[PDB]
Amino acid sequence: IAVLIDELRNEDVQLRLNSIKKLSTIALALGVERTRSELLPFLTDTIYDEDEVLLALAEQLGNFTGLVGGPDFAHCLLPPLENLATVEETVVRDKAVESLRQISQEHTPVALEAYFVPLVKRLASGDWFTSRTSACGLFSVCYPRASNAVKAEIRQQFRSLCSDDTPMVRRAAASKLGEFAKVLELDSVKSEIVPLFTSLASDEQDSVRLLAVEACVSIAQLLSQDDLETLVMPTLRQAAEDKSWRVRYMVADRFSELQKAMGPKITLNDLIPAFQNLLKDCEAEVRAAAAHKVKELGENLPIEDRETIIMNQILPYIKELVSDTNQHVKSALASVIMGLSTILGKENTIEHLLPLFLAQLKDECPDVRLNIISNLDCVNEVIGIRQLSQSLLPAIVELAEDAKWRVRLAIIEYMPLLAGQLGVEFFDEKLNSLCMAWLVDHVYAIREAATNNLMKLVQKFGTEWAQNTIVPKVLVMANDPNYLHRMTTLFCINALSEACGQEITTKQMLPIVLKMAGDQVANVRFNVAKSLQKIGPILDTNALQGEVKPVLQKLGQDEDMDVKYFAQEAISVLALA
Amino acid sequence: EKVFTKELDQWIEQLNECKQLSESQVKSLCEKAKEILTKESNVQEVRCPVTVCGDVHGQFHDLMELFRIGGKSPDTNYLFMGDYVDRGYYSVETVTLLVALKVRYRERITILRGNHESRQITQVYGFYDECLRKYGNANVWKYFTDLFDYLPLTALVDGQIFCLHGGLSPSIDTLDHIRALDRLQEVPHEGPMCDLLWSDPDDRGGWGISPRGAGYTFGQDISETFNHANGLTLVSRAHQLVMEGYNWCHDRNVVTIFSAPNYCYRCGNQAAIMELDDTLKYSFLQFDPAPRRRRTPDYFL
Amino acid sequence: QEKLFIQKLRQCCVLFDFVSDPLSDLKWKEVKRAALSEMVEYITHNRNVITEPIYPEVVHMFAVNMFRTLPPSSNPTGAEFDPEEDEPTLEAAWPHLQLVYEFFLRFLESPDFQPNIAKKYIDQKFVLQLLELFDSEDPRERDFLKTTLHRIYGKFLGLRAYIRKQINNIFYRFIYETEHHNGIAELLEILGSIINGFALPLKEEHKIFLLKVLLPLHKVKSLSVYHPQLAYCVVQFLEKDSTLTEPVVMALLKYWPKTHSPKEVMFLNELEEILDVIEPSEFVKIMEPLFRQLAKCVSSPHFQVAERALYYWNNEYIMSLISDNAAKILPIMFPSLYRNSKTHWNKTIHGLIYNALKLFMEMNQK
Ligand SMILES: [Mn+2]
Ligand SMILES: [Mn+2]
Repeated sequence: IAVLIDELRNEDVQLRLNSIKKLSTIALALGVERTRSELLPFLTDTIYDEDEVLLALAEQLGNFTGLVGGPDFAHCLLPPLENLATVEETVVRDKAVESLRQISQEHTPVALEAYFVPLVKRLASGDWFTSRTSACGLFSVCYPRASNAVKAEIRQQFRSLCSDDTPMVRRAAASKLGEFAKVLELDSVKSEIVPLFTSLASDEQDSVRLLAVEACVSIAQLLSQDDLETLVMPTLRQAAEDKSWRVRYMVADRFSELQKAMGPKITLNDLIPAFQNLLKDCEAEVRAAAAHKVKELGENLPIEDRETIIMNQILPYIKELVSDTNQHVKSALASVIMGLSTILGKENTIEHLLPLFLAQLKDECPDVRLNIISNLDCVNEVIGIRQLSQSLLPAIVELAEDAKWRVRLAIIEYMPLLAGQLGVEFFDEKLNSLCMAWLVDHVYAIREAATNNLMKLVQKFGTEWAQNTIVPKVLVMANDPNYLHRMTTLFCINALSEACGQEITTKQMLPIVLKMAGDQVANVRFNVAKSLQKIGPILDTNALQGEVKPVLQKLGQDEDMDVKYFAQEAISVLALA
Repeated sequence: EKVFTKELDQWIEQLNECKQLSESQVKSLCEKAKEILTKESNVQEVRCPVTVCGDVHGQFHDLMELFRIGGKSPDTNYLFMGDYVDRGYYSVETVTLLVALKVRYRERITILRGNHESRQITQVYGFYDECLRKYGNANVWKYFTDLFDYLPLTALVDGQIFCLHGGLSPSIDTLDHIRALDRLQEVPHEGPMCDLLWSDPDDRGGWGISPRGAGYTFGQDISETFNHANGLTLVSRAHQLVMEGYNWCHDRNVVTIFSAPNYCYRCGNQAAIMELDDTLKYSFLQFDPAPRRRRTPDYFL
Repeated sequence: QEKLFIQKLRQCCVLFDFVSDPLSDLKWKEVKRAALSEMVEYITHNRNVITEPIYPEVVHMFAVNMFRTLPPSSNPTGAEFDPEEDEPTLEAAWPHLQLVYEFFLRFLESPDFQPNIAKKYIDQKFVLQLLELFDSEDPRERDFLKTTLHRIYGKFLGLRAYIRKQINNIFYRFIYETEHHNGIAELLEILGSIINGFALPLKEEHKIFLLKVLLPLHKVKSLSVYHPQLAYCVVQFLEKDSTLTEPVVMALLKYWPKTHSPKEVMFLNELEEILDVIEPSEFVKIMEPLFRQLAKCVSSPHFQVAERALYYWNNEYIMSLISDNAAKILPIMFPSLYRNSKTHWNKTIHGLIYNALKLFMEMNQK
């Protein structure tokens, strides 16, 4: 208990870490007065320690705001916290800066203007870059609760940090530029922040230019619309054509939030051309990001010009990117191409997107096909079931037996929608063969998806059609010599039992399952045990006791211990005993 | 008592989400699995319906991908040749899940020793470092290697298929010899067990120094002689990486199956597994890797 | 005369897109390659032909042809992928870039070249772009960058402080921000050369450079890629000054890996390399801390680490060092070594432990 204060000075690393973890308890025992008077100064004098002990201590000192008697004496934590911010390692530096940001809220405004602001002035003036990097993340939290002169001093310090010759400090300043500009008043933003943003966006290293572009969205959000064309728009246009591919990638990634922040008028004149250039960029990653963000840009376009702007300036580039050499660009475009069908309308979809859809359906890239099939419900709703069946259905049936199993999984998981839209008669005439053949597929996941699809179809089309059409084919699939297909039949019976009703289940499903119980393979035997446990409640007690009881009893005597255990579980859960 | 069975079911369910267990949990799991593994002969009889799987090398997401193709581990009989601890960023979860499956369902799944399943190979590769990172000590590593010491060397499917991770050995002549070998030891650097796990098939027509540090290379004639003497019709192995994932060699007298797709995350090989039905008609299922989506300092301890 | 040299320099200034299509402009590419080779043959043979006005032309040609935004990392980045196993992706226009590198090397190494004039044409910006270019995956390009940077450092004395400074920020960014880089080995070789070129009264700038750049460099997981180069630079720095052996060792002990075994072997290899240079007086300062860590490493179940730890006992100089310090050294090595001496899954390690115990007992008996 009281020994932990001496254990803090023990040489052992792990014991020191444990005592740092117990620091909260020790300090609770000490009391606010003795903790502040003795423990806190002790930490500052002995701060030098292994980086792991430093990081753990910085995390622990976070909840000390109350253990120091409250905000009246929260300043006692400012000297220990500052030393942790100096530590060269990054992870401890981030914990220290987070702790200081949390503590800044507790301090009274006079405390901030008298204690916290000098601390960050000292951190910003530290000789080592770490001090300046830590200080870069503190101007935002303490700025609003200070006075005008202090605010001007804080601004000057931030300007000095931005104009630092150290690349890493400039990187940190560019990272925190948006957060600092949020708290800053708009009049100051126009006069002081904008020059800093322009300077950072023209930095020698692209690692700073990308962060400047990243903060550009917050800068645009803060300012009013009329100021963008004169203060930020030239800066962003210069960044859209920047040599480094990384700046162009950062522009593409945040393009949706950017145009939304700029509004419609800025987008039609200064951004649509930039997106066109960005879509056809030399670098593949930039093209992939732009193709990913195409649906969001097309969705946030002004209503008056959306259709025209997509038709003329966007659609040809989408057509070109459809046949792009790189696979990632095609996969990214295929994931959000279906989103533009609702926007464009039925006639425009069948006139332009359908050819592209067909082209992407036959593409050799598995990811492209998977992405295209996943969002086909949008096109189904846009153009109706008739046009989809006239155009997409051959592609659907072709992909139903594709080599890649995941594509088959996607199309099978989407099939019930088609079955519902086309009606039961059409599914029986044309699609039933495919659904029935999906059961004997070599991939277990396809078989499970087919079983779920069967459950969905018989619950959609009722029990009668199920018994007329699907029940026989499945109950005949049992004879297959391969045990995997016997497992498939048992799984299908399990899924169909809930929907078929008690009468149909007891009449046809039960005899097949009882016959399978006598199968030579143990795997099918205990699977039968599982099936009887699952479909047990549906059947009435009379039929249960009459038939399944001596069957589960016979199975309980099987040589396989798995069959025994599963038969016991089934006989216990159903209380048949 | 079924309470431990239910606890094992919970452990398997947790591991299916790539969440490793605790030190005590894995220790108890390995202690339980050793009891059933030490009761297994060097060559294990296998029922006719069984799906044989090659090396997985701790690629856990690809292992879940494999389980999707073949089937649920309890539902479908599975046979793992070896090498499920190295060259993987999720080796611990993979190996502990395999061991949990083996103890929960001894009949439905059998695991076979690989060349990688030895202290030296596991240490020179990332498994020891992985255990250190995920548990902060070598206790779990020690338990796992002690269990690996009890793994069988070979399995026999209905007497017609011979399942061994590595290859045939010059010292070994007939299966009776393999039964004689004492497998409760770390892979001998040189010897019959070493060659059994380190050998490779080749077209040089004779025993020859393997390019690998240990073992020899068996010619087509050697394989044919071994099958004729032992009455075997096919030998399945997984030690050699095959870009195809499945390979027919020595006039279809030997087959190399690699079940680790995108090996080392860099090979980009399409993996494959073997499935044997009641009529032992062999069929190969090939699959591709599962889709995928500041660090702590190395001196933090 | 020089007019045709200038015209050919502008001719080779035109970049060609080898990546998009190798066949595209195949004749234009071969003509450019032959012209480059001709300009190489001309500068290598002709003498007293490097005039002043061609300096901006050649530096601008190198800038246009070489300074560029590197392609995205071909090899995947993450803990799943071993940096040592990274496949070295080549650059498609290598038949041209390699000739540009050769021409630049010949131009800087030409006897007619004078630093006092080119120091205006080659400024801090050129050096910054050159250092940025070090991130390329192609090993041959990295080697050419290494040799041209060494020549530029040996020739331009004015930029040496800036060149050293820019190396630091890349290294800082590498240690603290990205942990991903490919040029470290070449940069460390250049430093190894610069350290050998240092003066005896080491400036405080170099002292903090060693302690706050080369030492934290070890903490990153990619050390294996370039560890021999870092070892050489640290040993060379200790060869220059004996007093800072204590801090280097104390910083190495602080950054001693606990989760990586390959990195534990390398820190030890590096420590053995350092111990060959340690002074008897400088050894007194670190005799206890270093041997406590080594005793811990001997007990490590990992055989390779334990092997390297026990390999220290074959160094006679280290025995000579610990002979005068055995009094404070045996009490800490003896317990762990005797505990590990009971058994080890590796027989070779057991034999090495027995040999170490026998030598330790015979060299001094307590
Ligand atoms: Mn392998
Ligand atoms: Mn192997």
